[PDB]
Amino acid sequence: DVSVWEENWEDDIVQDDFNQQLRLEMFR
Amino acid sequence: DANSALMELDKGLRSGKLGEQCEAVVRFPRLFQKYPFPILINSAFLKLADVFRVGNNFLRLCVLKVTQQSEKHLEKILNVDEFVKRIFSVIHSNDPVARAITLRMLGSLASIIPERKNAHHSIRQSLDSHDNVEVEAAVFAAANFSAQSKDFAVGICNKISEMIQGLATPVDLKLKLIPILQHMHHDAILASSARQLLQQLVTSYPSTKMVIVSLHTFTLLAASSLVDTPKQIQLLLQYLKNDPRKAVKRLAIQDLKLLANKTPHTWSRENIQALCECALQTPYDSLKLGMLSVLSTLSGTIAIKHYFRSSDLVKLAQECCYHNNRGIAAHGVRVLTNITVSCQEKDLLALEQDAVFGLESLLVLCSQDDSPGAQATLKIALNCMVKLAKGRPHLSQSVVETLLTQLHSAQDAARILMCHCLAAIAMQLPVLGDGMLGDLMELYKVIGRSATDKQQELLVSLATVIFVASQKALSVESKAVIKQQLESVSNGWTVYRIARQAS
Amino acid sequence: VDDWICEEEITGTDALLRRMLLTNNAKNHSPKQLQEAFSAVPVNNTQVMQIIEHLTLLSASELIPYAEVLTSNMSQLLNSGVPRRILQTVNKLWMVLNTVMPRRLWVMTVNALQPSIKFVRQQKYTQNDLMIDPLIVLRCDQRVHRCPPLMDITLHMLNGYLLASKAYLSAHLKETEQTREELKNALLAAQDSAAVQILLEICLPTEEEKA
Amino acid sequence: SPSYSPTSPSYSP
Amino acid sequence: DPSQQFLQQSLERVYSLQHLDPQGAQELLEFTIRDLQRLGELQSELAGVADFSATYLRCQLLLIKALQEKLWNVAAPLYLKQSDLASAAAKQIMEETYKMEFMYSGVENKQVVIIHHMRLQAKALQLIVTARTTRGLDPLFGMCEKFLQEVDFFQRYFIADLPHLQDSFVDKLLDLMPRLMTSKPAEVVKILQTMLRQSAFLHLPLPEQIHKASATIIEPAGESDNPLRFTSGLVV
Amino acid sequence: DLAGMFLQIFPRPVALALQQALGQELARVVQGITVRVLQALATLLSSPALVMSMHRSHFLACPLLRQLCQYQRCVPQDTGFSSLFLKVLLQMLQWLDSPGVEGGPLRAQLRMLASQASAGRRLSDVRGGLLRLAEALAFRQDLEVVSSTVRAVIATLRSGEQCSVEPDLISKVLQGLIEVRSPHLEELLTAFFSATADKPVVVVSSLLLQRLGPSSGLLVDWLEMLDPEVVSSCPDLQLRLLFSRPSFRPYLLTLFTHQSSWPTLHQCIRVLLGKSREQRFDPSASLDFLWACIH
Repeated sequence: DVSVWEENWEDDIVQDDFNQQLRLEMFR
Repeated sequence: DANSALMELDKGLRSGKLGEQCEAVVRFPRLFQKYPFPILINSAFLKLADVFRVGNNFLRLCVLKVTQQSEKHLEKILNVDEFVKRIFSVIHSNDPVARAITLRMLGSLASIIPERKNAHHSIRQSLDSHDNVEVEAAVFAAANFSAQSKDFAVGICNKISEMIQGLATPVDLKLKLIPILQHMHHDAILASSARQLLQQLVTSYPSTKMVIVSLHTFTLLAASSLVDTPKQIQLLLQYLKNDPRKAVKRLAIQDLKLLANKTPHTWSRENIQALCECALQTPYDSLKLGMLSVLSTLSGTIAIKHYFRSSDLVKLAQECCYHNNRGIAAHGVRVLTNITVSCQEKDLLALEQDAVFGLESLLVLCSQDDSPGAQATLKIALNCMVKLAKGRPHLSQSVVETLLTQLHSAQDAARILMCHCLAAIAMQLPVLGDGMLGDLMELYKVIGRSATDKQQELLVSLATVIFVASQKALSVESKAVIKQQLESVSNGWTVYRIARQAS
Repeated sequence: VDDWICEEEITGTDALLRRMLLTNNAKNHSPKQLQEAFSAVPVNNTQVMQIIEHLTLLSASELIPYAEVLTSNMSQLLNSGVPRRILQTVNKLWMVLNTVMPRRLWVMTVNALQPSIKFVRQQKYTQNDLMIDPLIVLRCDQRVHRCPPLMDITLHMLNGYLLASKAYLSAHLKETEQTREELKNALLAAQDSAAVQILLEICLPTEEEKA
Repeated sequence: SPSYSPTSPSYSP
Repeated sequence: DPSQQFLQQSLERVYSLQHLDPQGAQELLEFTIRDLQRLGELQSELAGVADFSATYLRCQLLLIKALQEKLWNVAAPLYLKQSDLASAAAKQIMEETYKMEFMYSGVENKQVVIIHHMRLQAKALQLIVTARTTRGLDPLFGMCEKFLQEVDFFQRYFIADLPHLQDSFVDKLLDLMPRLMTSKPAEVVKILQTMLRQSAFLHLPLPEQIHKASATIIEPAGESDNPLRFTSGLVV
Repeated sequence: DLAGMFLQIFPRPVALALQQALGQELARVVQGITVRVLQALATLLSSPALVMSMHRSHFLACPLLRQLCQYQRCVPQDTGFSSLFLKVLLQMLQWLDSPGVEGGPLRAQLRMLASQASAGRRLSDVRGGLLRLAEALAFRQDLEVVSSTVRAVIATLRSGEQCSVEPDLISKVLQGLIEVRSPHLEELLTAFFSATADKPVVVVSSLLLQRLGPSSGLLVDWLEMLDPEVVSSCPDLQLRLLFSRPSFRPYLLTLFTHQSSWPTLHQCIRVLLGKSREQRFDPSASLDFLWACIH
């Protein structure tokens, strides 16, 4: 849908396996 | 395996107690997904049609559910004639529920066996039946076959016309009966006859439900049959201005929005002028919001170029840009932004600063309350900010200046969104680094004690726009940024994302 | 199958009308507003008609809060001079509610159609009382025998409880046994035939209809 | 069968 | 027939708005192409002329897409083929002009001169991009002289149709044909590319009656397996 | 100061600071110097110009008026402030009324705010507003005046009680409203059929029997809503509606066929077949109705 910054790296809320695993392993 | 599973399902089918039979039948589509083999699909559907023929109505209902779910595997049926022949036999049962399930079955099979004329005859005879369930099933099957067969559609349009014009047909049945006509897009004279019928419907049956259903299905029919699109647009505008009912006006707005979404290029200057007159005239802010959404959708496309200095559209968009309601203001200033970024006439030079100060007002309005609707309007306004700074680059200094002066007072979510907007603007032009960098930096100090939830994302976005602003080396500034991270973040994912943006 | 096949799509006209007619804060027609409209002593059939005609656009899930107000008040609909439009619309709403909360709806609709001989008229039938004896459904008010929408409601409940009794006696027989099969089959057959006979006697013209 | 009229078109397997 | 009226009004809609921004021009082009394909699907009588005009409109759309690519801003040494769309565009428009000329029946000389003009534009675009990709002077001189011979053969073939191609690309080529052979080939590439960018979009007069030729294989029919069994070497 | 800034900006950073200040204090209001700035501008404008000075800079002024209206909407309890803002809007309308200035966003915004403010207040009585509206519609002019008085009538009805009905008055008022094709017609019908009943179905039936192009659907919906058995109330009116010598006739006929009690249809067929002098009912409608009733 509508987006302010067309090229934004934080847009993707649910990420690929690498970034998901890195997120869970560092969000603590 | 395939055969083993099919044998197990047939064993469940023969079980003679209804529970296992229903279990097996509804187990069939999962088997189709497991093993899409056409010999298995054909044999399995043959067994399903055989249990459909002899078996109580609940089993037939389960089979209907299967056929509705397994519509794609119907294409892999070879013995179509035998399958349909044993499905069709139960249309002669005197039980109207069995006839209803059969009609729905034929409706589900309209894709694979259209132009099966006995099936057409069953739909036609069951249409004027007495049982209500049989008539509804006939209506559903007629919808499917009209979507598939041209011959059926032309044959059934006259029956539907005489059925609506018939007097023994109740109002609710008429209501279900009208939107068969959206499938008369096979032919030009067919579509024209259907259009004539729909005009007769709105004039002779002026109830809100029936005008809604009729003028909505007429819209869909004209959408498919492209020849009737302009007269459909003018009918919708005429009904929007004339018909006093809010439900009718709301439908006119929504389906004009549909038409403007699919064929904006067919919109004429007269249509846009009429819609602008309607928007200026109406006192209801919900209607004004709706047709202004339509106007913004049109202005996004080439229809504005076809529309063309000062005009009712421009007067509308200036008037509505400063509206009390936030949504009307957001749409009006989007219209202003689209007109500004489209043309380069000499009267537009006065219009651009009007648009800029409108965006300013939207930032002052929508940056405090933190409501989801406020987030929607703020996103609309900020996307407009990005658009007219990219499209009219001589106007970006003031855009960034108001963004800076507002970034101090906005809430955290508004700060995130404005930082994204500012980051886009800064990425698109580099001539404003050190100054605005210092202001965002003095903003960065007070981020350690904002909130607990949006603090991390705000830190990420603010560091991002800091990096975009910067084009050189910084040591004490990096010390301040690092000190802020160690003091307040202690998370790492924020630090990792900030480091990602730094890279 | 009738309670299931009504879920099937005819066109999606009702989806369109739910989309278009429900936005203008019409959800203010609360169930208690309907109850106030019903309980008013001048009746005001226009008000109740308006309320329920708005209610048809609601999906089956959000109609559940309105279930009690339009079942408990339905004995009032048996009174003369109630327009056919309200009876048909109440029939449609009941048929919609039958698709989501059927057991509760049937239990609380049987109680809503008692003849009102007593002060409460035994508003205490439950699922079990109707499952052991579905003929309570035909012990309802005299007046629904010539109220075709309410008659349709009663027939749906009667058919449902005939099947429910058929299952219930099998379950209880299995529980007690831990012959009786012949007795069960005879009981079910006699119960079904008694239901048919009572229905046939409803079809007869009473001496008032002779006039 | 109770579900079919006697004059209905017969089904030939 | 409102179908014919819709066809004519769609064509004059795209012709009258040739002055738009290339983004908006592309949007109008593909909107009209989708409309014309759907119109051909709807009515079988006008399927031929809908397909004809749709093919011509596709040619113009591909030319517009190629000319607005980011391949002219960078210099010759920085040219890349992986991101190239203009060579594919040139080949596609070339094939489409062939298809337009030969598949459809009922073609008069005006339709043929419009198609040949679009073919010439295609050849010019291919020459431009092949000049971009190469540095040796022998290929430039070779295909440039072949293209100028093609222009001469065109303008000789269509002397009677020249006073109707007003503001056209060939009209701009005829203003410089006697003098272009004097100039250096890089400047020839520059001038033809520039004047190709601002060249007009040519109206395509429709025939009274036209169909798209069609063939339907029925006897092989691609039914299923049980292949044709025959001995190796011998004939089936 | 305050007055200095308006005599400066209207004929830029000061405007941004002022607008941000108003936004922040409105945020303070919603969480739980606008009065001063409104008083300062009112004193400046009553004193001797500035309105035409800011007419060319409506982009700086119109958001400020929106901010003040948002303040008023947030808290209506502070009367005197709201009344002073209303007076300022009337003064702006009166001073700007020089026709040579042409149209503008500021003019239309002030008109919208004034219409909204007039809508907010209630009128004293239903009868006075009804008589005013009847006179205004009879004069065939002043559409904004007609809009204002229907807004006042709707306001008093939605905040009122059972007043006098005067049926012929209401019939003539609604005839004028459909003739001028008001936008508030549906709102008005909703307002004064929700209450103030003493024969609404007679009003609707009389209006329909009387041409009535776009609003016929609204009235048809209405008597379907309040007359369920269709011919229940004032049967002769509905009889000449359904069968006589119209456009929505088939819809009403369908309703009467599939919506009325059996005694109602029995009485109707006895009427259709018991007229020994009339030839008044249409043959086509009556015969189609009989066929529909049989089937």
